[PDB]
Amino acid sequence: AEPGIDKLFGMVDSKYRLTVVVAKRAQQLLRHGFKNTVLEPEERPKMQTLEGLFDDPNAVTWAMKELLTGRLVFGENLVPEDRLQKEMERLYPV
Amino acid sequence: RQRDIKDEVWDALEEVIHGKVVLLNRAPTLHRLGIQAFQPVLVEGQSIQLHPLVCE
Amino acid sequence: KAPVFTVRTQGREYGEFVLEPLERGFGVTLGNPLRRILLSSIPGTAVTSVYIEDVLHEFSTIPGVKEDVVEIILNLKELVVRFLNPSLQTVTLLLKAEGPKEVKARDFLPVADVEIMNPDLHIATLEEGGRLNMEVRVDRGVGYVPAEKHGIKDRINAIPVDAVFSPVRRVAFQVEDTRLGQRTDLDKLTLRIWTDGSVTPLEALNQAVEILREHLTYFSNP
Amino acid sequence: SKLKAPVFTVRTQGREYGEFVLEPLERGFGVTLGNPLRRILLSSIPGTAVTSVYIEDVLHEFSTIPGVKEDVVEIILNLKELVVRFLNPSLQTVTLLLKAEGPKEVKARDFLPVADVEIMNPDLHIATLEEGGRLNMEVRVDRGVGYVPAEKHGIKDRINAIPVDAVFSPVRRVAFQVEDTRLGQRTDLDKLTLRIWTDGSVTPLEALNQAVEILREHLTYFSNPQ
Amino acid sequence: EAALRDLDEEGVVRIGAEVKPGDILVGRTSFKGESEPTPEERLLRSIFGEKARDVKDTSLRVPPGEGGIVVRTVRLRRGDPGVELKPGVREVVRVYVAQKRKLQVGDKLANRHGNKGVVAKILPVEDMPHLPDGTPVDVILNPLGV
Amino acid sequence: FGKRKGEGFGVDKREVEVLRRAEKLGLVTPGKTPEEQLKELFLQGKVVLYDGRTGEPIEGPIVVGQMFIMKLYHMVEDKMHARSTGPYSLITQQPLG
Amino acid sequence: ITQVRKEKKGAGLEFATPEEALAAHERGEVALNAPIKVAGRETSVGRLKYVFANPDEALLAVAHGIVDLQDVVTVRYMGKRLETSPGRILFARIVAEAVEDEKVAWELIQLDV
Amino acid sequence: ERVVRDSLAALYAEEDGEVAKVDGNRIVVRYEDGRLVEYPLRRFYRSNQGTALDQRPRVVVGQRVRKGDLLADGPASENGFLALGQNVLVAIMPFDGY
DNA sequence: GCATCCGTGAGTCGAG
Ligand SMILES: [Mg+2]
Repeated sequence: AEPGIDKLFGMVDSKYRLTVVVAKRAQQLLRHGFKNTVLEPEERPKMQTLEGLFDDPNAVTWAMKELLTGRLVFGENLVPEDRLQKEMERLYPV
Repeated sequence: RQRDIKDEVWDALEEVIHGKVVLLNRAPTLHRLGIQAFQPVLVEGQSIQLHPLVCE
Repeated sequence: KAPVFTVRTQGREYGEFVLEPLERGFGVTLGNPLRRILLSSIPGTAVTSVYIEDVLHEFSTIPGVKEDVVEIILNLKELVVRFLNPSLQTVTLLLKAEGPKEVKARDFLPVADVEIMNPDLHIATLEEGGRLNMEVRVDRGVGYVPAEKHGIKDRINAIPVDAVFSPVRRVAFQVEDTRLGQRTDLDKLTLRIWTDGSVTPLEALNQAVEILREHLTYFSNP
Repeated sequence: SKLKAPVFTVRTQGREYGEFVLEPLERGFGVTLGNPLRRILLSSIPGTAVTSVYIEDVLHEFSTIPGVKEDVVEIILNLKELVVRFLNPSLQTVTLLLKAEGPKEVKARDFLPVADVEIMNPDLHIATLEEGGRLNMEVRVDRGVGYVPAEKHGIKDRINAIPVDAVFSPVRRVAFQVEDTRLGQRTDLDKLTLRIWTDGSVTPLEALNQAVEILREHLTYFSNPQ
Repeated sequence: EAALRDLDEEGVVRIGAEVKPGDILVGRTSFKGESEPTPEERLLRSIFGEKARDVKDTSLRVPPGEGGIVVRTVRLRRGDPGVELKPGVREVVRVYVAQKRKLQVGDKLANRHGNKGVVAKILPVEDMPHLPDGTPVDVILNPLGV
Repeated sequence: FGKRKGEGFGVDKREVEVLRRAEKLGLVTPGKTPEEQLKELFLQGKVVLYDGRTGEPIEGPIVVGQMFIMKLYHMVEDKMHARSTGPYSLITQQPLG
Repeated sequence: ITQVRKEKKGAGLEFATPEEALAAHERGEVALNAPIKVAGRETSVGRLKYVFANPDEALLAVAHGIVDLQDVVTVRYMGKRLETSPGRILFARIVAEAVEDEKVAWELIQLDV
Repeated sequence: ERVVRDSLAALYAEEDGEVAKVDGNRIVVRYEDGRLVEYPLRRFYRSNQGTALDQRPRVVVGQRVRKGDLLADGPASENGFLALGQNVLVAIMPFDGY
């Protein structure tokens, strides 16, 4: 299973809303290069290589992990799309 | 060219699929459980390994 | 290459030990012997026989004490005793008390070089007028010897007890496949050891590996 | 109460077979010692095998030689059965030459003899030849461990050389008996007997010793915790 | 030359050569069609000074997951003794490639009684259940099948 | 078994345990000798079998014998396939089959 | 592993003293798992002969071949004195450790079947 | 046996005779008639299904053969008996869910 | 209201 899946389903009125939130967040992480993350250095998802532990490349894993913390806010009509995209491009340029 | 494939390629592939899942499907797909998602584990050899509990 | 040994420990009573990578198959080659050894040949101390004053046998019931003789001998089985004298092969512990009191392992009269690891181990509950006078024999041994197999008696009316020598309470091991570069067939050995606290999981392991190594020297001279 | 080092007996028939007794042993040590050795013996004992073959006038394994009854496939299958002992332990590779013809049945003994190399089964049939049939080949033999398929090693000394599957292990079979024993005071003691067959390139005994060394060496790995 | 190594003078892979996916079995050139070199192609071509060849590479290669040893070739050309090819066909080449197939995971086994199954695990001899005389079993069939 | 007896070996310690569990299964007649019982099992086509991993036996006696088995024409080598992108179809532009 | 033996050698003999039962057993009069009456109640030789302090001991006994997983016995688990096989104890443990909750684990399992 | 026979895979001797030559490629037999018959052998020939059809000599030079005796084995036959698989030592028991 | 005609359906994936 995915870690804390039960809690995640707990967080939402519809499992599909969970899925959407996770997907969108992952898109955000990818777009802004993970530098917009709400995770602290010790919470950063890791990945085993020959070299060593590097940041987990998988943005969805990240997204769900972030969601568990409660640092993230989700819902409908929070902010106009313009404002969101642009404020994020100001806060974390690409 | 298959002979031109170094091992670092494979190591990279392991990095590529990380966290990712793939869909497995058997026919006839009678109900929605005829397709299921699994995080894949790369294996040598040519056949797909399936978990015993999902066979039913 | 040279396999890497790794350790995770909880107190003196539990440990996990990982050894990887190993050539194909070697995971169980090492794992099984060590387990057999760890469950049999590791030196420890057990309660072999017990005498209760008034009591005449195992299934008798003590008046003024709640737990029947059986429950008592069981609690005894749970007694963890540590001989500080490397040459000490056995000891007798005496305990007497009475009245409204709950008897605990600390009530055993202090002896020579002897540690009671679990002083708080309950033995029996005694009520008003309830009397308990008993002597229990603790021997250094290995493995597990049922009562009827050692069959030791210091005195008549003593009841022999199943001897839980092994300080190792449990051993589980698991081998799983591991990849090192191009090699996908390698073995990773995980070994979990539960001790009663007298020895240490790491200690127990090392004693086991040692026993084995030494046993390998038997194929020396015809 | 503590047991003391047991008697170690050895019963050998030539270089092919051996029986190795150890008694007495604490209860259960029959298999505790018996098995890990059997495993190591069956798997990790170095030997020698034919890695590659070059037949004069043969381009690949699916060929057939005029004058010869056996197809190259069956010939390779026979060379697969060749057990060759290296006398000098510093020697890791040999190339045997065989040149034959006329109405004869070629055997392993028809290889041109090499120094520090003994063919344990010279009686081994290789190819049946006929009038005018010429069989001239170079078979490479290597020392190695376990089972390495032609696909893995891909060993060719020359352009038309045919890589061959190498079953290195010199050990043909391993059994171990665990029987009841006593010292009179103690019952339920067990005596252990390792019965070990070999191709002859190494000796049941040599095998055993190598096995033990492997095992102890492995016990070493438990040295440095982390 | 790495790519052409095992090809004889006429372009056909040499008998005995081991071929893997991607390898060329028979070299062949086709004439490039009406060419519309993109401006990018012109600037590039200009930068390197090389000229675009008349012919595309259409050579027959070994398909993915196929290959082996080249055991045979046949070559038929227009206008040589005894051979006539369908109209417009200049020549026809056939390469026979062989492979020695060992049993492997996924392969299918059966007996004459209707017991059929795929090989799921190839065990090293020392893990195989064995008789007291040390003879290991070859195959392990689950009784639940009966 | 005969050869074994002549070669100077008696019933293995483990064969005894398996024989125990066997007579618990009603497979052999109790009180009869170990050889007689092992034979009783052999007549039922069962043998004592040793787990190569542990060295310990299989708790029960097991059916072992020679079976004729064929390798059928269906091999993974032929059947394994995958595609990222590739040939599409004329009218539909959907991937070929 | 969770099945229990039923042996017919005992054949429901009644005893006044457990010691009598045990001696009988060792004489080969009565089988380890046989239903027998001692004192008043119906019991088995194995339960009396073998009484384990904790599950670890039962299983250590099984390891040494003193008993089999399917032999019925007496094990002290979670404060209560149970009559079951080491096997069933092992199952309950499997579940327990699997879900990392021992009390719930105990609730879920049906131990007596 | 009769199956290997009625399907022409194995090669047989026409009349009582004596084997003259034996090769991987061909078998020459001298019959009672005195006439010397040569039998070419199909070697590593591909079939519709891609399986190899080849025959191999089952006799030796100077061997006496009667009419109907086996001179060569088909694909998947052993000394004239139909050989589809192998005889393996099998144990019927579960094994770790594999 | 019933007989009878025509027209439309009748597993999936695979290989080939
Ligand atoms: Mg008892």
